[PDB]
Amino acid sequence: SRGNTYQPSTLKRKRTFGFLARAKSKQGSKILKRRKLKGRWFLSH
Amino acid sequence: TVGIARKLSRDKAHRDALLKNLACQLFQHESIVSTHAKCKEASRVAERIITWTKRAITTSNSVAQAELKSQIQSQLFLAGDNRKLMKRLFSEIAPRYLERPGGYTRVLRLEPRANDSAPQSVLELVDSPVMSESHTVNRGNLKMWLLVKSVINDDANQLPHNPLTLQNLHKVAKFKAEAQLHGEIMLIKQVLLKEMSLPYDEALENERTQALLKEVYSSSSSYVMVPRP
Amino acid sequence: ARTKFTKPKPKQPVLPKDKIRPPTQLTHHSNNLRITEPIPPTTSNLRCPDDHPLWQFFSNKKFIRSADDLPPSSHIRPWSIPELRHKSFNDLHSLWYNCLREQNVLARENHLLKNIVGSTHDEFSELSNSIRTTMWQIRHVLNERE
Amino acid sequence: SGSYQHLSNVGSRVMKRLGNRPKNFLPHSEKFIKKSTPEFMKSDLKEVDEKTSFKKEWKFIPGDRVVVMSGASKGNIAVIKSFDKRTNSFILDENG
Amino acid sequence: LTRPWKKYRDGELFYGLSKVGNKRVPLTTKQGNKTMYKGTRASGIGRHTKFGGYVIN
Amino acid sequence: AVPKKKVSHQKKRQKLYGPGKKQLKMIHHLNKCPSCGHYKRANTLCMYCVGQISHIWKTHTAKEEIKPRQEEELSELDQRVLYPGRRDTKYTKDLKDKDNYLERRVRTLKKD
RNA sequence: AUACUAAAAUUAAUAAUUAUAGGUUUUAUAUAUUAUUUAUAAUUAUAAU
RNA sequence: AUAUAUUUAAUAUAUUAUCUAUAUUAGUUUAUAUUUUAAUUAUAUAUUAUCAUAGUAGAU
RNA sequence: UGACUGUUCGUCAAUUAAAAUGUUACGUGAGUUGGGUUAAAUACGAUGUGAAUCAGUAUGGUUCCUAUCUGCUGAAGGAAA
RNA sequence: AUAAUUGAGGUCCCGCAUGAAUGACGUAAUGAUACAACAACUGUCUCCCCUUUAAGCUAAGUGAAAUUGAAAUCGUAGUGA
RNA sequence: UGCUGACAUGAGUAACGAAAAAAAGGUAUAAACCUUUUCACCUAAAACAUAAGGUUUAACUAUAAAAGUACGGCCCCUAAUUAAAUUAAAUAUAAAUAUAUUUAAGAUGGGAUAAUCUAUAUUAAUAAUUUAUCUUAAAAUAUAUAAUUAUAUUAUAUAUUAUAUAUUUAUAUAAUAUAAACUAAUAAAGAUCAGGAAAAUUAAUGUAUACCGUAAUGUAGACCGACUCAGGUAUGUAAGUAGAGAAUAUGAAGGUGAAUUAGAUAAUUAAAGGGAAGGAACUCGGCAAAGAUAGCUCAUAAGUUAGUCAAUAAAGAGUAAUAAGAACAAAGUUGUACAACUGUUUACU
RNA sequence: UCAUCUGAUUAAUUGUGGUUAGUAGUGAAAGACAAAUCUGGUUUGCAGAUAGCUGGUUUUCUAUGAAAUAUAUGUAAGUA
Ligand SMILES: [Mg+2]
Ligand SMILES: [Mg+2]
Ligand SMILES: [Mg+2]
Ligand SMILES: [Mg+2]
Ligand SMILES: [Mg+2]
Ligand SMILES: [Mg+2]
Ligand SMILES: [Mg+2]
Ligand SMILES: [Mg+2]
Ligand SMILES: [Mg+2]
Ligand SMILES: [Mg+2]
Ligand SMILES: [Mg+2]
Ligand SMILES: [Mg+2]
Ligand SMILES: [Mg+2]
Ligand SMILES: [Mg+2]
Ligand SMILES: [Mg+2]
Ligand SMILES: [Mg+2]
Ligand SMILES: [Mg+2]
Ligand SMILES: [Mg+2]
Ligand SMILES: [Mg+2]
Ligand SMILES: [Mg+2]
Ligand SMILES: [Mg+2]
Ligand SMILES: [Mg+2]
Ligand SMILES: [Mg+2]
Ligand SMILES: [Mg+2]
Ligand SMILES: [Mg+2]
Ligand SMILES: [Mg+2]
Ligand SMILES: [Mg+2]
Ligand SMILES: [Mg+2]
Ligand SMILES: [Mg+2]
Ligand SMILES: [Mg+2]
Ligand SMILES: [Mg+2]
Ligand SMILES: [Zn+2]
Repeated sequence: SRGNTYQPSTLKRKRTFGFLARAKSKQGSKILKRRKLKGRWFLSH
Repeated sequence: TVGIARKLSRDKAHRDALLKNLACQLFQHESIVSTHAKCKEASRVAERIITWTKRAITTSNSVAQAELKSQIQSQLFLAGDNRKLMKRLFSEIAPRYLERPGGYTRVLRLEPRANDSAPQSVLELVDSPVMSESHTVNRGNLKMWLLVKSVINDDANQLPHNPLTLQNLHKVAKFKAEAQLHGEIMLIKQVLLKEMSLPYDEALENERTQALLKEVYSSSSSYVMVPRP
Repeated sequence: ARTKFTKPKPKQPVLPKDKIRPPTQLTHHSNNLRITEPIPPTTSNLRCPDDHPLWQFFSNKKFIRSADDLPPSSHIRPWSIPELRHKSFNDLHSLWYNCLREQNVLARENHLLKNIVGSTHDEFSELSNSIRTTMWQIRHVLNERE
Repeated sequence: SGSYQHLSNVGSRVMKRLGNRPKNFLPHSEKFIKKSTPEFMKSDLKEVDEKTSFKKEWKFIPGDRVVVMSGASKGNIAVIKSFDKRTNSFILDENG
Repeated sequence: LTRPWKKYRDGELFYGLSKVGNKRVPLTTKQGNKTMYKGTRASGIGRHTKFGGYVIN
Repeated sequence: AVPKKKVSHQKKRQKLYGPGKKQLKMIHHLNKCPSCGHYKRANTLCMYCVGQISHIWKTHTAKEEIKPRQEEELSELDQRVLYPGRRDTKYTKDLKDKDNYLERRVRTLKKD
């Protein structure tokens, strides 16, 4: 039985999608800049 | 199995438990309110229990007595507030009905309950003593109280008593000493007066009661029946 | 599982009477103990000191400063910077501490007003703000002197 | 209430957004506000902002005497008892 | 019932007003694994030990 | 399984209010209560009178409110110190305002 | 008689006459022990489960 | 054991009512059981009830 | 009515007075089944250099529907008798 | 082998179009594999009956769905994209 | 089969999601909230502790309290791994970058001491893959005539008493004291699949003990499933009685009886129970449903690759049982085709 | 879901973290899985891709008013 694909764990989620993860890599930086340009309020977890 | 009793949307055991419980509660409290159907079945049980008790009290046969006792035990839950219920049945409850042949319980239709529309009823023991000492009144028989209230109302209005009311009174009397009945009525009446706004003159009230009793106690078409020509 | 067969083995020889030891403790209970109603602690047992330093969080001994018993903003004025400028360091320090103390008393009261009654009058808040202004002025003056 | 909001300032951005409502949608919020206040609290005059409100820069001062025109009591005389800063308005003794 | 004034089945939640919301929000001390230590600008006071203790300076 | 067409206003009306079965009847069966001349359903105890009786019974057969022995002579100040009254949650508050969600039996008219 | 309805029976309580369900009584049935018994009188007599 | 009346010379006897079949300690860590010790802390007593597919089976 | 076969058919067995031939979307899957039969897996024979293919063979293997109207089976209410 | 066998097992060999690591051939064990036979047991069936519970039905409370050109939406024969 | 909004139709229809409730009183306000009693349901759980998770849901704003020892984090130490980080010229490459090498980060692991309660700081000197604990031996208890037979005991885990040495506090000794389970620590040792990495001692001088987690929910109405969704979700304790067991029955204690009730129980459906005479005549096909004459101890052929493989063989016996009489484990024999076998596969035909 | 059935000391099951994927990884191999399903995901962009195909293209009144033949066409649903 599918449907329950997101299996929350705070550690994994901060480590993968978190602000610090984004800011550490060049690709991540691009993403953050993109979100800033769009004016998103929340740049990442 | 089919058509011997109500089913009440419960499987056997549960139904049995319910009915026994209801009987026990009735014995405890003298009067209870529930759904009509439940009441109707509960009465059947309760009446049977009462009769068994009576038989136990009466019959000389030791064997029979024992058997009846056993049956009574089976038909109850003697645990919490029903722990002394066995004693109560023999000592207090059963004696009231020694002369009365069946009809120990009375079911009275109420209004269907608002939320569910389920038809409700009062189930109660018939001749329950209305006056406990060190207490004033008892949580007794509703019908009697209602009758008394009706009588009071009539008196207030200065109207004659309805024939139906009189009939009811007569019924109440049948298995009741006169003096005792009078006393009971008096006890009820004062309380009722207190509850209501109406005033209370003792002697007058007593006189009225006496009058009511007297009529009750000492008893007193277009179609012509004719033989075949 | 238990079945038609079932030979239940006995417990033990329970060491023959003579072999046992005497129990280390003999007399145990008081086989006569009553369950009495509890005995709630009373404040009469205390002697709450009058000059207790925690009274310093209230104006006088009073839960709330009444609207009448507050200093009205017509009378009260915050300290000026220039005026402060000619004040000793020690004195300034003292003033600051006094201000802080006042704020604390206001602060508690303000909290009470907000959280419980849920009032929006904010006189206390205003007072606190005024005090804060004075404090900041003092700070500025201190910096400036240096 | 029962909040602890007073002790903190959180959701600062959100507060700013809700505090600095664009002025062309000010009618909206104000209407709602009007709807949700009793008759004795509410006043017909429009509020002025912290920048728009003046501080003197008033043409009058509480205490002095004043004539009121163009109202129901036009041509009235009254002592101006106090001012309401937010609204840039005066409250007049017993009259007006 | 959960709450007796709501008898009938409405669009009401067991608690609160909406299950969903912005999850991308600064996390506090209360959330996370056992190992997640946030801290509150309270202790740059002493020094941690080799063994787990804390020696104040 | 499924309607072939939108059911016309007429047709639905006649299905609903057309037949007798689906209509509410008038409760003809109702009469005076012997104790107080108010309306009541036939073959049924008056709901007011019975209620009154029940109330009286309750008053008489009231159980003794078992008040603790200590708290009766417990100083007001002391009480305050001990048991300070907290703020109740929203849910609790809601529960408390029973009048909002709970119904008291209505009284009938007087029969003539 | 019956999904709900409809059908059919009763709603007697006074000068008479009419039992609808529950109960109550009756005999009967069902169970499974019972004459080594129960009931009445004084281990004995009579009636019988 | 307690409560309530009785007799006795508060105490004891007996009557009525209510409540009670516990609990603590030993036997080398733990848990359970047994037996001892403590305590008023019980019946190879009559009768029930619940659950086990209506617990299962024989009749009905 | 049976044995055989997915079989309708057909070959037998036992009967029967007889075991007639059709039409009804070769009646009837919003009535049932899904054995045959046109999917995905796999194998065998054959064809193709090969992917793969077959008027082949074999094992496995997926649709669901609370009934608005007609209609029909019952049961009522209204009605002009 | 069955009363009766297009199924099963054995054997015969015009192998339409077997065959040796695309392995050939017989065997023990194993297999929720796929065919078949016997025993036992049964509502699978002859042939259905009864009983229980949850639904269905009625009363109260809440309250969907696909669908929908508009409908004042009968039968038959004929007609006709 | 336009798009958005509004409003219809089906329709006051289906459904309201695993189900045990009753009374009295709160409250002449209650099927649904609370309390009491009765009854039931879960109980190697629907309980009690917890991990993760999350709109704080909690017994709440007057709120979840730690120097640490059968308390966790941080901290020290590393694993797997990660790191526009680090060597005229580390090496390579259209750019982005990639690479080995150092340095740092990185728990799911390791980390002194301690109720006869314990001190981590500063300075100076020079471990464990799995698995078993048998046999023997020793001594003990009874029969029989030192030696034989039969039986249990045998490495550790305290308390009490009596002794000898330092002086009631210490040391060592002797004697006394149940069962079957479990735990930890000890020693010894069998298998092949050969079983982590990383941070010294003494002396002197010291110590005022930081920060954060802590509610409740957690086989669920409080997580992941669009829903207060019969699904998914990690760990420990899991009263007795019984039994080989965490099987199965009960259930002491605790918890729970629910966002639908009340009646009625037509046809009909689901999930059960029973069924005379037949016994596969059903059907594609015994599908489905029946069907167990010990679960302990004996006894068990052909065939065979020699493995009680076949085998839990079928049949059969011992103990129990003479027709009335729990639940759960346990459902036959044989032939053929295909594939040696245990495994893996199309999450959803 | 219920019943029934299979493995149940191992090529076992499982927690916590990590690595490998979009010409592309993982795969006891089923084109199976790579966030409700892939003979190759998703998102943003190229982008108003292209469509000899389907559908759609909104007031009125007046006058005139056809064709479905021939030829050619990778042409026969088109176009000259
Ligand atoms: Mg999702
Ligand atoms: Mg990565
Ligand atoms: Mg959620
Ligand atoms: Mg947490
Ligand atoms: Mg008669
Ligand atoms: Mg149970
Ligand atoms: Mg059809
Ligand atoms: Mg059709
Ligand atoms: Mg299969
Ligand atoms: Mg081969
Ligand atoms: Mg296998
Ligand atoms: Mg309804
Ligand atoms: Mg349109
Ligand atoms: Mg319908
Ligand atoms: Mg219906
Ligand atoms: Mg329904
Ligand atoms: Mg429910
Ligand atoms: Mg109530
Ligand atoms: Mg147990
Ligand atoms: Mg818990
Ligand atoms: Mg490190
Ligand atoms: Mg759920
Ligand atoms: Mg056939
Ligand atoms: Mg056949
Ligand atoms: Mg089995
Ligand atoms: Mg195989
Ligand atoms: Mg993993
Ligand atoms: Mg393929
Ligand atoms: Mg695979
Ligand atoms: Mg023309
Ligand atoms: Mg074309
Ligand atoms: Zn009345």
